[PDB]
Amino acid sequence: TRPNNNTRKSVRIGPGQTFYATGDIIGDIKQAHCNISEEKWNDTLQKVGIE
Amino acid sequence: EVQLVQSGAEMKNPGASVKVSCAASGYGFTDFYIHWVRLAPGHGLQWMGWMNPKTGRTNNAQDFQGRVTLTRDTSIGTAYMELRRLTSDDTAVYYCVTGGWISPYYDSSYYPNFDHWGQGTLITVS
Amino acid sequence: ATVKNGTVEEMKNCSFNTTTEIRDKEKKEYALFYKPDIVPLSETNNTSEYRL
Amino acid sequence: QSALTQPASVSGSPGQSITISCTGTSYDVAKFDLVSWFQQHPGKAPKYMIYEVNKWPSGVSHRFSGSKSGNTASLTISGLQAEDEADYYCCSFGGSATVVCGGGTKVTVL
Ligand SMILES: *[C@@H]1O[C@H](CO)[C@@H](O[C@@H]2O[C@H](CO)[C@@H](O[C@@H]3O[C@H](CO[C@H]4O[C@H](CO[C@H]5O[C@H](CO)[C@@H](O)[C@H](O)[C@@H]5O[C@H]5O[C@H](CO)[C@@H](O)[C@H](O)[C@@H]5O)[C@@H](O)[C@H](O)[C@@H]4O)[C@@H](O)[C@H](O[C@H]4O[C@H](CO)[C@@H](O)[C@H](O)[C@@H]4O[C@H]4O[C@H](CO)[C@@H](O)[C@H](O)[C@@H]4O[C@H]4O[C@H](CO)[C@@H](O)[C@H](O)[C@@H]4O)[C@@H]3O)[C@H](O)[C@H]2NC(C)=O)[C@H](O)[C@H]1NC(C)=O
Ligand SMILES: *[C@@H]1O[C@H](CO)[C@@H](O[C@@H]2O[C@H](CO)[C@@H](O[C@@H]3O[C@H](CO)[C@@H](O)[C@H](O[C@H]4O[C@H](CO)[C@@H](O)[C@H](O)[C@@H]4O)[C@@H]3O)[C@H](O)[C@H]2NC(C)=O)[C@H](O)[C@H]1NC(C)=O
Ligand SMILES: *[C@@H]1O[C@H](CO)[C@@H](O[C@@H]2O[C@H](CO)[C@@H](O[C@@H]3O[C@H](CO)[C@@H](O)[C@H](O)[C@@H]3O)[C@H](O)[C@H]2NC(C)=O)[C@H](O)[C@H]1NC(C)=O
Repeated sequence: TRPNNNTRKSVRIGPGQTFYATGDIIGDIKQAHCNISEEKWNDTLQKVGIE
Repeated sequence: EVQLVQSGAEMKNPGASVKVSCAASGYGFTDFYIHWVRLAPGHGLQWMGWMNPKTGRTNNAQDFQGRVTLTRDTSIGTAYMELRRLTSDDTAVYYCVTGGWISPYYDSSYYPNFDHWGQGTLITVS
Repeated sequence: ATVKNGTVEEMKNCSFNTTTEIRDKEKKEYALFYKPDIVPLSETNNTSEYRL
Repeated sequence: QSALTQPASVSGSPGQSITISCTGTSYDVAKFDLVSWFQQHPGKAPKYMIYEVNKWPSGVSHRFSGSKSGNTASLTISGLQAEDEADYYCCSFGGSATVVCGGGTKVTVL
């Protein structure tokens, strides 16, 4: 997940084509991350160690 | 138990600016959002803005886009709101609140969990 | 922009002159960019001039 | 439209059914189930009665209750008492990382 509520900003760059970018960040600034269940990872790494 | 004991009431006339400070005790200061809400004398209730006491990031009601700027001093445990360009319509009994807990992983700022409040100050723009 | 104590995950707010659809005319516009895609430009010391 | 819409004042005798409703737009109460209600007596705090549409925090008597239906969230009422004679405000999620409050209320238990 990326929690930040980003905004789409468009910029005309040359005749008839648009460059895109992020505008203001809405809300509070937060950290992107990914979660894993601990015991499932322990079980996976233990079963992989068995082999 | 928990309290967010505000300052005393102080007033200036319309066109000037004023101040209110928002203390906290005994719980830690840097861990919950601090919210400011307004309750006008012959009206319902309003919202000023939310304060992130850790980083200082803030957002405010678009009615008060430039009129209000929020700040804090974590060592003291106090937060400041200063309302400018005053009018008689900016009379209220001003309240200060601890909002929700602060996580690094998701935005709890806009949660209206106005749990514990300040003891109130009667700012009649006189 | 800067934040101290704890941690901060911010990105830069960088402006740049753009050639609008009229080749004669240019306008100031801005965009937010993550740090990895932004590098300082000059080999000489300058704290504000950056490059993609 | 000053903030969320609310009745100006509501009333009812003990044993009678009441709902003090609060209504917002699609940029509002519809999305996140973020609404709460307050209990303000004169010269006191707006005591904290309902949050997350239905839940009641500790210190609340479980007569009080709430609900959501799309664009509105209704304060659900039972067993009226002289303490229930009070304001009943309303504040919710408003878009662009804000909240938006309600016009208030006054109950008069009959
Ligand atoms: C990926 O994975 C990550 C994690 O790995 C995941 O992130 C997680 O998401 C969870 C889901 O949201 C999130 O859960 C929330 O956690 C909140 C915090 O709870 C912890 O911290 C507090 C700290 O307490 C302070 O303060 C008290 C005093 O109040 C004090 O006693 C404590 O000691 C401590 O003191 C501080 O100050 C001291 C000063 O001296 C100092 O000494 C101390 O060191 C400290 O600095 C603990 O108390 C808790 O027990 C936890 O340990 C938690 O509050 C929150 O619950 C609330 O919000 C929920 C919705 O978000 C509600 O459903 C729920 O009911 C709770 O609502 C109550 O609380 C809010 C405040 O948020 C309040 O405004 C409400 O009105 C409501 O009040 C009622 O209950 C409270 C009890 O809370 C009563 O006291 C009142 O009277 C009312 O009755 C969530 O549970 C989790 O934190 C987060 N993980 C991390 C690491 O951040 C992420 O989501 C994953 N990614 C994806 C995509 O899923
Ligand atoms: C995440 O970011 C998005 C934006 O990328 C953000 O959504 C935006 O929220 C604003 C509200 O703050 C929306 O603005 C609306 O615009 C319409 C015009 O089409 C107006 O009618 C709306 O105002 C009415 O409602 C008000 C109450 O909310 C009344 O007080 C008022 O009188 C009007 O009757 C309102 O201004 C905007 O359209 C969205 N945009 C998008 C793309 O969603 C979102 O809130 C941010 N936060 C979260 C948690 O998602
Ligand atoms: C990123 O940087 C740009 C500028 O480098 C920021 O845009 C600028 O934002 C300010 C504040 O809103 C604008 O100034 C204000 O304009 C209003 C007019 O209504 C005026 O009343 C105020 O006194 C103030 O001057 C300014 O115009 C604007 N500049 C441009 C070119 O749009 C932007 O906010 C920054 N974003 C972030 C996330 O840091």
